[PDB]
Amino acid sequence: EGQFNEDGSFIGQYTVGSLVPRGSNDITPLHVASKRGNANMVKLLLDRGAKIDAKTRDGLTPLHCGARSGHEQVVEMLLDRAAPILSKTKNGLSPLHMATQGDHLNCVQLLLQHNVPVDDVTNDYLTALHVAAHCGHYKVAKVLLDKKANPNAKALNGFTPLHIACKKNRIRVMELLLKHGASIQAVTESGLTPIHVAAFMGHVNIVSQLMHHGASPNTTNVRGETALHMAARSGQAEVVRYLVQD
Repeated sequence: EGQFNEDGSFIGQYTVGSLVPRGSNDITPLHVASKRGNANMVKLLLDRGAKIDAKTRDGLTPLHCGARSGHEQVVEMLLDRAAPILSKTKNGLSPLHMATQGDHLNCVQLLLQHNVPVDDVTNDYLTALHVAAHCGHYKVAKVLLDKKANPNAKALNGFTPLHIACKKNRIRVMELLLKHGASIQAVTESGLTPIHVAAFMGHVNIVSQLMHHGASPNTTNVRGETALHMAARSGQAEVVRYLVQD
């Protein structure tokens, strides 16, 4: 009865890789076609019935791969053939998080136009706006905020996109969030404000900018520390010099 199956040793050997065996054929031809952005290959494979929601070991669907690399035509083609828009990877990343991570304005808009909830969260409770603040993607953050992403949304450890822009020294995103209503006095799980976070990592320009917008330097965390205590505990001499000289 095996005579009525596909046989041979070449099926699946030329999808990815170059003579080095891979443990499982989790990466399908549709994943490869979407990562490359070849809409002709995608239409070919979808017409032959390729599984549109197949997942890799990490849980990436073809829609995740197309959005991660910003291949707008592939993404629309997958969405028009009903690829699940909210499919998540093992750590909770939707295709919108991956489009945001690659600073792909076209694919972020395209997913938002297909009714992806703008504040869909990962397992760390990161929205796409959190990810844009982490990467410093000003353009995409502005798109998410225009579609009403919550600028005070909290991750698991209580960080808002503003806390993250301050931890990662993203001055443009920090300024954009403040213009769009991110609370400068928002507090994390351990009582830290955005100026505590910038002062600890030594981001002097962010500390001064937060000071211009009314950040209180005398606020204290759960452990009783002000921003100057944390700048002194970490040794950021220029943050220390700025706080005392002001």
